[PDB]
Amino acid sequence: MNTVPFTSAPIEVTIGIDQYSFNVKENQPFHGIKDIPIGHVHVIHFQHADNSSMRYGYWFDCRMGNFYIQYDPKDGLYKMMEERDGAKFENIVHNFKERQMMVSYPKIDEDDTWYNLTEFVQMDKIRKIVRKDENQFSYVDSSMTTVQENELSDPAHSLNYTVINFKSREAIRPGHEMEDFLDKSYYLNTVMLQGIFKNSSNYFGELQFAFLNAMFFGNYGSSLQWHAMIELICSSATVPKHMLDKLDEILYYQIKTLPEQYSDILLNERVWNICLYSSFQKNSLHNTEKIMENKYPELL
Amino acid sequence: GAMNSSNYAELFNNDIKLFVDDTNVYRVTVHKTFEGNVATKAINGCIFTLNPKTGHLFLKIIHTSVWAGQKRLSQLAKWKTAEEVSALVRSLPKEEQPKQIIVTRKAMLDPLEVHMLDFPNIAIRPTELRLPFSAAMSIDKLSDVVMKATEPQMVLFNIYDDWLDRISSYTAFSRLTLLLRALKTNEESAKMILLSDPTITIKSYHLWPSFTDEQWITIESQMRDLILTEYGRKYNV
Ligand SMILES: NCc1cccnc1N1CCCC1
Repeated sequence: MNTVPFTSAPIEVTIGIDQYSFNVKENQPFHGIKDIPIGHVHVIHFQHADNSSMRYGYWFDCRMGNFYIQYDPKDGLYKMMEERDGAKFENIVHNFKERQMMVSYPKIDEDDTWYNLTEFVQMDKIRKIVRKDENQFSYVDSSMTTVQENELSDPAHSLNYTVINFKSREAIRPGHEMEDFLDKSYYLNTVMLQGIFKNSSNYFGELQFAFLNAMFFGNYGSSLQWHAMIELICSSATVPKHMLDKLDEILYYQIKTLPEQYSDILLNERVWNICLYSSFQKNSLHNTEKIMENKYPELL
Repeated sequence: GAMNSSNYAELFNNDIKLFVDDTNVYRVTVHKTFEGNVATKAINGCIFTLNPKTGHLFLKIIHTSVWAGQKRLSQLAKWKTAEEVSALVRSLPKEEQPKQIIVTRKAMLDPLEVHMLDFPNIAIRPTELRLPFSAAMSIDKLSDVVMKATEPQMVLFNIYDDWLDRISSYTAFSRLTLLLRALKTNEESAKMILLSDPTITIKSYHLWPSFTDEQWITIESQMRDLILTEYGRKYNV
């Protein structure tokens, strides 16, 4: 287990860690999050009491260093930082644990939700999508735009997701116009999987990361990217059997974890109806179809 | 964006544009099989591609052999249309290529967009107008050349004959759409009006009769009456 201590909590804020969240009052004695499961990426995130505008947060892996949070009264936010002095850190932590001023990452032993949502998400790939190489952790917020959104403005602050565009030359082979548009297998398997992502694991990792940024920060570009990566698989007649089965598991746990009262904004009707009912893979997503039907039959 | 009554005069400015209609591309006669089932038999079709300013008509003839052994023809027809319009543009010199292509049916937008990816600066546009270009196969010379074709073939016409010598493009397009709308609502009557007077002929190099300006006003009025008339026999008014 690992720990992310906090210097203090000077402004009232709702703090999340992964799918958990708790309210901290102005100057309430609060010093950290402990018992963080090692072996997964994690996201700590923040919504201030006074300006629910800007949800923001930090993607990190406790294996890559010791990280802590400290509020900055100039820039007005909770910032993640790395402590290099290993003994300083263990000392800080142990003292805060001794004072029982940390919230315990509250994992039910039965529960695999977080693993299932982050199964293919690696810090190395996140850091390529979120470019800021001086830090081992990655900042994301509600307002950041994607490389593709920029094309149609600050690039250092962009989400460099893989560009997907169904009416593009990358997607359409000269002379296979109709074939490639109605069956996206060429674009999925040769262009993206073999060419760009190299394997399905890296593809799924980006898909999962896009969903999580949509869910936790209401990032619109991330939601667009999640949906595009789904639609490209569902619109391909030829998908490896192992990808199809795993995709069903992936989407199942994403729809399962989604807030019931956000399905209006975070879910794209057209993509889901096509993906579950009209596309090549209409019948290959039993678990996802099942939970979508019992939980969001209003969208369909 | 889309083309409608409100931006109608943009058609006659000096930006080259083409209308593309695909409603005569895939044509069938339906009939009964010996087993009492139903089958289609294709006949030759055409893409109706028209410069509304100059009257130049690129009539690409679609020979029934295109369809042999293919599935989902109604869908294929949209993609064949798009393939042939794109080939036509690539065949034109650069200074003759259109800046916009206006499809008469919205189902042609994505097929044409995808074939024209090499031409990002050519605007593909739909229209809110219900243009009567389906009636092009009521013009005898165009129908004749389509049905007689034994191979794929492109034939070039001026759908305005010599009208632009005496009237503007706006007026010529309005006449064209009046005639076509009349042939579409009652082909029999429309064609009676055009051929009523044995003394007015169709030139060998033209599609429509050689009407004086006075006779064109008489003709146009007779076509308007018909289009209303048939609006009453349909709706009882
Ligand atoms: N360890 C729980 C906890 C976390 C953070 C701050 N106060 C805490 N509690 C408040 C009173 C009991 C302890």
